[PDB]
This record gives sequence, C-alpha cells and structure tokens, in this order.
Amino acid sequence: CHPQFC
Amino acid sequence: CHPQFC
Amino acid sequence: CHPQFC
Amino acid sequence: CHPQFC
Amino acid sequence: AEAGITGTWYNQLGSTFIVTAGADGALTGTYESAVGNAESRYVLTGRYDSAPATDGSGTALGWTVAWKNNYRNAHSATTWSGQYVGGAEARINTQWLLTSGTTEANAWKSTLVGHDTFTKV
Amino acid sequence: AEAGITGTWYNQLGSTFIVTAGADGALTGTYESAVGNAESRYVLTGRYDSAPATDGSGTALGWTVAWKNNYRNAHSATTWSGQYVGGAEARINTQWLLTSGTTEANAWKSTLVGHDTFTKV
Amino acid sequence: AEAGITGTWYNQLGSTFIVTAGADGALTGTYESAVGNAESRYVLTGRYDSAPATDGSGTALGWTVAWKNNYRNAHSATTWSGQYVGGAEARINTQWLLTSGTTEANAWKSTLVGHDTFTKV
Amino acid sequence: AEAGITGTWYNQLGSTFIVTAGADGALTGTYESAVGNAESRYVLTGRYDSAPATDGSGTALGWTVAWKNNYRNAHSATTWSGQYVGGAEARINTQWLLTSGTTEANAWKSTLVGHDTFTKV
Repeated sequence: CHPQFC
Repeated sequence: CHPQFC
Repeated sequence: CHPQFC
Repeated sequence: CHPQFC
Repeated sequence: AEAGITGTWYNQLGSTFIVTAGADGALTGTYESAVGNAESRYVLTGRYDSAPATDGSGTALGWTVAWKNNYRNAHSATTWSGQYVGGAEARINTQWLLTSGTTEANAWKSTLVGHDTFTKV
Repeated sequence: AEAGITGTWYNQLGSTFIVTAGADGALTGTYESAVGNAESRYVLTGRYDSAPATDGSGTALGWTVAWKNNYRNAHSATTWSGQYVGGAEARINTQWLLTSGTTEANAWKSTLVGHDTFTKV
Repeated sequence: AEAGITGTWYNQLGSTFIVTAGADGALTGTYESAVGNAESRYVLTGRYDSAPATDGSGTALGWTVAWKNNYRNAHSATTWSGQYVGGAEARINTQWLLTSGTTEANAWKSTLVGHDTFTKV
Repeated sequence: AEAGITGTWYNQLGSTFIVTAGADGALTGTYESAVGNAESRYVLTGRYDSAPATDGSGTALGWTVAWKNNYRNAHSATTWSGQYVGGAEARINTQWLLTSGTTEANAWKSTLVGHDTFTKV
C-alpha cells in the first residue's frame, strides 16, 4: 500500500 | 517514420 | 530468489 | 552533442 | 491464457499483431505497423508463463520484433514485456524498449522507452 | 554479427546463456541463472537485425525468457533489448524489463527495470 | 508553459498534485496520494525547460517525491520525466521510476517503472 | 546519508555534480557535463529519504536537471532515480530518463533510458 498509490 | 509506428 | 539471479 | 554527455 | 492469447490484437495507434500461443510456452506470429500494407509486416517471436491462478492474476509474457523485412531495414529491434488479462474485455498491457545499432560514441542515445495496450476490438 | 553472436556469453553476476543466430534473423538457445545446475536452465527466443555497417555500429537484437521449467514456475518473464559489438572484446550491452503476473490492484508493482553486460570471457 | 503549468493536476487513479512554476525553471509543490487525507501529503521539487516554440512542441520537465512525512516513511523516492502540452485539453504525460533502499543482495529488485497522465479536470 | 551525500561526485564518462543534502530531505547543487567549462553548468534539485537502517540498506533519492542555462537551451530535462551506499567505497547507483519536448506526432521518440554510477574518486 505504497504512498504513491494509496 | 520508424516501422513500429508508420 | 528469482530464477534470473539465483 | 547533448549537454548531459558533452 | 494460451487459447485466450491466440488471435488478432490492435493497439491505440492502429498497429496489428497476429499471434499463436503454443502448448509449451511459445509465442510466434507477425506484427503489421499499418494494417493496410503487405509489408509493414515483420516476424515476431516470444514466450509466456502459463500457471494455475486462483486470484485473477495476469499471465506474464514478452516478444521481440527486429525491424527488417524485404522492403525496409531500420537497424533496430523492439521488446515488449507485460501481461495478458482475459475475460470480456481482454487486454495485453505492455512496456517496451526500442534499441538502434549505434557507434560507441552514440550508445547513450540508443534506447527509447514507452508503453502500449492491445485489445481484441 | 551472426557468427560473432553464436556461442556462450557470461554476465557480471555469473549467469550464462548459449545462443545460435540463424541466417534469417532468429536467435534460439538457453539461459542458466547459475552455471552449476541443470535446471536453472530456461528456453530463450529472440531476433537480431543484420545490416551492412561502414561506421562500426552495433547490431540491434532482443530476446525473452519465461521463468518456467520442470523445477520452478516463477509466474514472470524478462525481455532484454540491446546491441552486439564485436571484435577482440566483443560484448552485448542490454537493458531489461522483468514483469510478474499480478492482480489488477497490484499492476503498478508488476515491472522491474535494470541493465546487463555480457562478455565471452 | 509556466503560467499554464501552475495549478492543480489529477491522474487516472485519483492522486493530486499542486505545483508553482517559478520564473527561472523551478517547480515546487506537494503530491497527495489520496485527495482525502491531510497526510498522504509529501513535498515535491523539480525543473522545467522553458523555450520559444513555433511548431506546437511540448515543454520538457521532471520532479522527485521522497516518500517520507510525519505519518509515514516508506524508504523510497519516485522521479517523473515527461512533457507539458497546453490548450483546451492540457495534459502532462510522464514515465516514472520508483526506487526503494535495498541491501546489495537485493539491489536488482530496487526500481519499478510505469507511466502516468495528468489532466486539469 | 546526509553528510555522506554532501560533496562532489564523478561518473564514468567524466561529468561532475556538486550537491548539498539539507536536514529535511532537500538536495540542491549543480551538474557540469564537462568539468572544464564554466557553462556546461546547470542547476539541480531533488529529494532523499532519510531512515534508520539496521541491515545496510541504501538511501533512496532522486533529482532533475532541465538543460537550459545562459549558453544553451536543449529543450529537454533528465531525472535520475537510485540509491546512496556509503562507506569506504561510497557510490550512488542510478537509472535515468531523458525527455525532449516534441510535437504530438513525435511523442513516441521523446524519452531515452540509461543508467549511471557516481563515485567520490
């Protein structure tokens, strides 16, 4: 749930 | 006008 | 230990 | 002779 | 996979390829840059990784076209790497690398990168 | 090219591939991730673009390995795109794309990028 | 360019960034992964290449986000490289590289590649 | 990281950059393509992700150079994405994307990809 996406 | 595109 | 490397 | 290289 | 991959695929720009997925991992076929002319046609060859899926994963695959035929020799080759997703709107999503033969002085400008999506429609 | 490409190639990490370059653009062979064991071996297939060169250009080529054999199925495939440079220190310089089959939620993490150099020694 | 770049941009997945293009090539702003929460917010910094165009060329630009703020430290950074195209349907088209800090054993899995399109709407 | 990153770095081809890593994630400095001349010099800006490491991980970072100064405007920008590894042979290993402004017809040829290693020596 990488910060780039989520 | 490379063959990949044209 | 992906087969490309190992 | 792009500035990155030259 | 396999049977789902076999057939004709079209990208956004109007290129076409026709591919057969063989039983043991083989992909063979032809790529036409323009669907009009009978040689914008080039040979394609690649591999796909067949697997039991229980979670709706894509099927990983890749193929190469060298840009030489009886009408044209563009001194370059492209590889596409991506995955097949089946169903009512099946698609192949890819990223690609196109490399041209260069002198050693020019080798930093040899490889372009981009992406493509193919659909059956 | 062709005859110069046919043979055994080694990268920095100790993987090996053995390739035959056929007369009309074909590359076929096997990739061993570790040169010890008799199956870290996987089928390779690709294409190269033969051309008259008068300026010391490289020969553009590409190949695919799907990572499935009788001992392992890693649900992924790699493509290498680059060029052959011959002579007393012949090498193949490449960039590569490795894609894994994912669910659609995870498709942003599906493709790694890196680079490799192969030599005859 | 400049004035056309300044403002709020949205991609397909619903991330947002807000950027000011300064007079001498500077881009500064913030990226929110999810437009709800007040820290999915991360600092962005980059550069663009202003030029007289007489042929409808895009404006080349790039920026970096390191994925650390007061709520999260994901031990990674992304760069986006692409071009601004203005007009009634202005967009920024990009390719990106996301790198994670790894041990040296794992450095081959450190960099993912993908692409993004941003619009004003 | 930080203090280890601050200083002068050299790649294989003989380009140089000088960078200061600030306390809260900032990278600022200049890139000289050729270490002779006083303007092959261009502004650089980027970010790094500082973190407690207990396993010898690299530090993830990225930066952008737009290729415009008082002597040259090359209508392009490069981003480098990679990681810092410290110690007696500290290095920064990177992959890069160079994008040129194009017309929309030519947008498929806009982005080159390659890789660089920087050392202190």
